[PDB]
Amino acid sequence: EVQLVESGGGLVQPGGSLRLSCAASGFTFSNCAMHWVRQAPGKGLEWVAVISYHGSNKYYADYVKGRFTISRDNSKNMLYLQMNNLKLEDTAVYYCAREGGAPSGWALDYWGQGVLVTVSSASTKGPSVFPLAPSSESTAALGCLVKDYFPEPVTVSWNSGSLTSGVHTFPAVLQSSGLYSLSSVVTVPSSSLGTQTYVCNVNHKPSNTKVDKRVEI
Amino acid sequence: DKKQKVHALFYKLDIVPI
Amino acid sequence: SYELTQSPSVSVSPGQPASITCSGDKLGDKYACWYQQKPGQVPVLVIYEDTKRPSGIPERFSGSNSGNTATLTISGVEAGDEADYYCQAWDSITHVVFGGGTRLTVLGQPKASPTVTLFPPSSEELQANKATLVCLISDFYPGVVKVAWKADGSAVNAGVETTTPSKQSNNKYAASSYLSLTSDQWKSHKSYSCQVTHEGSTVEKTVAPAE
Repeated sequence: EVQLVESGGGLVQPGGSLRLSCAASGFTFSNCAMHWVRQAPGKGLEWVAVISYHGSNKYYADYVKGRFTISRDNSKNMLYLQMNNLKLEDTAVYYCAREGGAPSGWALDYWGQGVLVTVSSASTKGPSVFPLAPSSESTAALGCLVKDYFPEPVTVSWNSGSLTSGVHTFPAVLQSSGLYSLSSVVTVPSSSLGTQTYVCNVNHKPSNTKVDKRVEI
Repeated sequence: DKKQKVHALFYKLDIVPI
Repeated sequence: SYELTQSPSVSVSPGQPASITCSGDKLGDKYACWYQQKPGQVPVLVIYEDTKRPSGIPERFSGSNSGNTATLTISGVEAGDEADYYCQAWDSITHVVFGGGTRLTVLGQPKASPTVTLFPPSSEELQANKATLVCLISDFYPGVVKVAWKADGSAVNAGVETTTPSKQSNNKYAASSYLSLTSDQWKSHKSYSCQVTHEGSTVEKTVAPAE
């Protein structure tokens, strides 16, 4: 029943600082060593750091060079990574992971869901949200265009999460502008469902943008 | 013995309870 | 640093077991682990201590380590086994090291033509003097498509941005393509079309500004 829930990602400028958090549950946290590992978008896994069950000994990858600090709070079942003097190449999804092999080698037997850390000199930009109305016919596709935002990620739900069947949120395109766009589509019965309201719930946390857009004819 | 040698390395790390 | 050499791409043919190697100097003196990462998912431990399986990992996943080579083998290969597989061990001061990762392709999966959905610009966007045409491409296999845009049947040369294909949950692929115009550009033609080529055949959708 182990769970590892992370928070604390977002956009930061070169030279800036950020703190990541990893909340643990479902196991005796204070008996386990804990790791951080990172993955640049579309790249491979790269170890960051590990900390001992009771927090004395900490070890770091060669690139950290004193800039990051791993810590834990065993009374709150929390694991942290404080990241300072960040560089563009530090952009990555950061995972926390439980250790379960030591002393018989390393084995990262459970991983958190990951949070994205974007290091960039560019400003955050909130998206414009436009309805994608059907036309085209016993089922109909309707959707929302999330246009011109920075950085990733954007999340999209439909009818506040009540609508999940037939929903497809496409990976974003990165235009030459340096801004992202994405679309999210839901396929529904045509005619039969005009008796239903359709609303996409777009959230772009880096820009403080949360928009609910109704999609009608 | 592989396990004995691996353990020697990890005991020096001192990351999990003994 | 250390090493851990993995072939970036491995393909397995129908009926064969998959075999994924991982080499490093002294690797046989260390314990190797193997992680499976399916698209959009977190890594999952499949082998540890060279040969051991966590609970809930089927026995058709086996691991070995001898000489300088660790090997992950998968019998009874299924389409669901397509994923990136990472080996891992440690360097000279016992620090965790990962291999480069191997992407596993399972051959013999059936072809699937793309579904193509094309949306015209919204009235709201046109009121802002912009006009983005959105062409969504889903459920194709294998994952190679070419996307061409047309204005009144003539090839568009500017304003097009298309994603790389990305693996869906069902092992099929999806992509999108955007034609970003101004409202005036949108009104300057009678029709625009998104045309997807896949395995020598094409699917085209058209929209018209004048209703």
